[PDB]
Amino acid sequence: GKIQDSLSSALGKLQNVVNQNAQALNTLVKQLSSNFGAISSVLNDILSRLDPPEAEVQIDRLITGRLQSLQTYVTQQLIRAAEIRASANLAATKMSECVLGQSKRVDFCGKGYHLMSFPQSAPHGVVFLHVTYVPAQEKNFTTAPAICHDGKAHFPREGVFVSNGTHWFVTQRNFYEPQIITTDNTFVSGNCDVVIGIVNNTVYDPLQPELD
Amino acid sequence: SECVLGQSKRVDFCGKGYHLMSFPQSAPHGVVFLHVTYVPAQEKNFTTA
Amino acid sequence: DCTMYICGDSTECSNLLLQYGSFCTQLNRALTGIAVEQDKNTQEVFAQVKQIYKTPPIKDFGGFNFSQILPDPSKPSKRSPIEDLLFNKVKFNGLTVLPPLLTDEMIAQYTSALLAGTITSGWTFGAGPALQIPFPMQMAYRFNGIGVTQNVLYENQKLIANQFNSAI
Amino acid sequence: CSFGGVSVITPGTNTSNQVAVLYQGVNCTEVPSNVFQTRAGCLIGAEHVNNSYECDIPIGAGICASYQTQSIIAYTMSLGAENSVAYSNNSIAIPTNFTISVTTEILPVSMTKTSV
Ligand SMILES: *[C@@H]1O[C@H](CO)[C@@H](O[C@@H]2O[C@H](CO)[C@@H](O)[C@H](O)[C@H]2NC(C)=O)[C@H](O)[C@H]1NC(C)=O
Ligand SMILES: *[C@@H]1O[C@H](CO)[C@@H](O[C@@H]2O[C@H](CO)[C@@H](O)[C@H](O)[C@H]2NC(C)=O)[C@H](O)[C@H]1NC(C)=O
Ligand SMILES: *[C@@H]1O[C@H](CO)[C@@H](O[C@@H]2O[C@H](CO)[C@@H](O)[C@H](O)[C@H]2NC(C)=O)[C@H](O)[C@H]1NC(C)=O
Ligand SMILES: *[C@@H]1O[C@H](CO)[C@@H](O[C@@H]2O[C@H](CO)[C@@H](O)[C@H](O)[C@H]2NC(C)=O)[C@H](O)[C@H]1NC(C)=O
Ligand SMILES: *[C@@H]1O[C@H](CO)[C@@H](O[C@@H]2O[C@H](CO)[C@@H](O)[C@H](O)[C@H]2NC(C)=O)[C@H](O)[C@H]1NC(C)=O
Ligand SMILES: *[C@@H]1O[C@H](CO)[C@@H](O[C@@H]2O[C@H](CO)[C@@H](O)[C@H](O)[C@H]2NC(C)=O)[C@H](O)[C@H]1NC(C)=O
Ligand SMILES: *[C@@H]1O[C@H](CO)[C@@H](O)[C@H](O)[C@H]1NC(C)=O
Ligand SMILES: *[C@@H]1O[C@H](CO)[C@@H](O)[C@H](O)[C@H]1NC(C)=O
Ligand SMILES: *[C@@H]1O[C@H](CO)[C@@H](O)[C@H](O)[C@H]1NC(C)=O
Ligand SMILES: *[C@@H]1O[C@H](CO)[C@@H](O)[C@H](O)[C@H]1NC(C)=O
Repeated sequence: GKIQDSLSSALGKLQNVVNQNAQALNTLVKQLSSNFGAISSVLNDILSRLDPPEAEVQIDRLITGRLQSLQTYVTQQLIRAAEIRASANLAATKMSECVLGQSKRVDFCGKGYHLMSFPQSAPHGVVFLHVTYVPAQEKNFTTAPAICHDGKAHFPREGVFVSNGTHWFVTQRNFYEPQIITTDNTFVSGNCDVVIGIVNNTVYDPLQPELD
Repeated sequence: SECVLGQSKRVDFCGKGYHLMSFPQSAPHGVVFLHVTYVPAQEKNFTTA
Repeated sequence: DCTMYICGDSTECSNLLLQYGSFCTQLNRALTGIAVEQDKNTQEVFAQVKQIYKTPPIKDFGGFNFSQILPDPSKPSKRSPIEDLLFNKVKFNGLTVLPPLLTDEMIAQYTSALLAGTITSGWTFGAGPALQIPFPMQMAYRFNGIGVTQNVLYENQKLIANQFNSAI
Repeated sequence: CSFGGVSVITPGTNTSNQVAVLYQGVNCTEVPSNVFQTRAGCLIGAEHVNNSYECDIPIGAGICASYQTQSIIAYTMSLGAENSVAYSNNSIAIPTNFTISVTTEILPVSMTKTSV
């Protein structure tokens, strides 16, 4: 609902390519009224006040100037089209990678974590609406890399060990959701004297009580 | 964006090896990227199935 | 300045050149567009950060040593050990050179903030609000991203930090 | 002998009709109130303040201008806020909520086909 307000109330990149092309086409026509060193700018005025041997010299001065101006127009259009081409090549890649997929590239389909994208057509281009996830409202906790228990070192399978001040849990790294540390969400490797930062805490076995 | 503000899985976009992280430095009219990568070493052969 | 390069002072030249139309207005527009694009190039590469982040006064980074690439407080430019090495290795007839909008003090200040964001928050400052994490734990997250199990980092921390330091 | 472009800085005629003038890379003692010397030339008609804001109208070499509220001014642009991460060897921050955000991106694909 806010995209609609912010637009209804920004398309400068599309306006600039229209303006540049019109400014060049006008400069092309406004050159049809320069002498380039001749008696006038009209061929019906050199063909009316000069005999054919003298009007050749004056017509050539116009021909040279007008050819120069047309060829300048055609060079600058090649250079402007090579730039529009790269923009369209980027738009074609964003349509593939943000609209028909989910991208992992950072800051390619918005700012945040890309969820999805929607295309909309514009006069000579395309608008992408990028939907991203942004995390909010953070707290600090204290962490450890591993937990020592029974002389073994335990590491989280897919999370982080955190402490609310007195107790130790596992969360997932992007959203706070604490769990009891068990042998189902941790794994073991080694003894607890080579890691630096290990803390002492109990790792709960689910079978051990339940069975008994 | 992709080598300094994140970790890349694109092959050879941030150096040779498995991209760990990258650091930027400013140069005159340019930029220098120091790419830190992980390179495996000292392999042994085994039988497999 | 098209007129001052061509004619140049003389006045018999200016009235004759006035006969060519807008050839000189086009050239000045072309050169001005180029000069405006050079500042946008630099804004797009370097001003990729919301805040100007600072490193804490300690340097307890798990045995990793970033001193050759952090800024040097004893300098007017505040560049770092590797940025000082890089900067020591690289009026007329209407011609003029404009200065860039950003000083390179400003550019060095953008780069040091990008560096302190990475060393202190990993990749969280690039997609929301920076969230601190200990370096040795961020390095272990990154070992997971290349498919190595994360005790391989914690059991080899000193060796890995020495190899980083020698490569730097 | 000195020579250089002249630029006019305006807040827009829909805001005011005051104006400031930049004489590009000219020493400000040979121009012909507020005369202010810049690495980019001599600026006339804007006052130099000591604050630092986000850049509005770019002058150059780190200097921008703006018509706050009530006259043009000069200064050094602002890179951005200042965030201080409370980094420690055993502290972590974890988010408890999220926002869904949606932004736009505009791209040109074509231009007009002309023939002569
Ligand atoms: C995380 O804890 C740190 C440590 O206190 C907090 O950072 C300090 O916050 C106070 C008040 O905002 C400032 O005066 C200090 O300068 C901060 N830094 C220190 C003490 O190094 C921070 O606010 C906490 N973060 C959250 C999300 O609660
Ligand atoms: C850390 O979280 C634990 C939750 O497991 C808190 O301990 C429990 O708190 C509730 C309500 O205060 C009590 O009913 C329980 O008896 C407590 N113990 C257990 C094992 O559940 C603990 O207070 C929290 N600590 C801090 C500093 O917030
Ligand atoms: C974590 O637990 C282990 C084992 O319970 C502790 O190791 C004991 O530490 C005491 C005090 O230093 C010694 O007297 C014992 O000989 C140790 N026993 C063993 C088997 O090592 C260890 O100190 C605890 N860590 C902390 C920080 O309290
Ligand atoms: C793994 O075994 C293979 C052989 O099966 C080794 O390749 C042999 O390597 C030696 C020494 O370089 C060569 O002289 C032989 O010609 C190779 N064998 C063949 C069939 O070409 C390989 O080097 C071994 N790698 C490791 C790590 O042990
Ligand atoms: C980070 O590395 C630098 C080396 O680039 C260390 O600085 C050098 O330390 C050695 C002895 O360890 C001295 O002989 C050199 O004179 C130092 N060079 C300087 C100060 O420019 C630096 O000590 C390391 N950081 C830490 C915390 O150990
Ligand atoms: C997470 O954030 C949302 C806001 O984005 C919170 O929901 C808002 O709650 C306030 C107060 O209850 C209401 O006035 C708003 O109407 C709610 N927003 C929406 C969009 O419904 C939500 O409570 C937060 N959750 C937690 C656990 O803090
Ligand atoms: C963290 O630093 C403190 C100093 O305040 C030190 O006592 C402790 O041993 C360090 N722990 C780790 C895991 O680096
Ligand atoms: C331009 O003028 C209109 C009406 O005079 C006004 O609504 C609008 O706010 C003005 N724009 C600016 C940027 O002041
Ligand atoms: C302008 O000339 C004066 C007089 O020599 C000099 O003091 C001043 O430094 C000059 N301007 C600049 C920017 O150097
Ligand atoms: C700006 O601050 C400096 C501090 O060195 C001071 O000397 C100067 O007078 C200040 N400028 C104004 C306009 O107050």
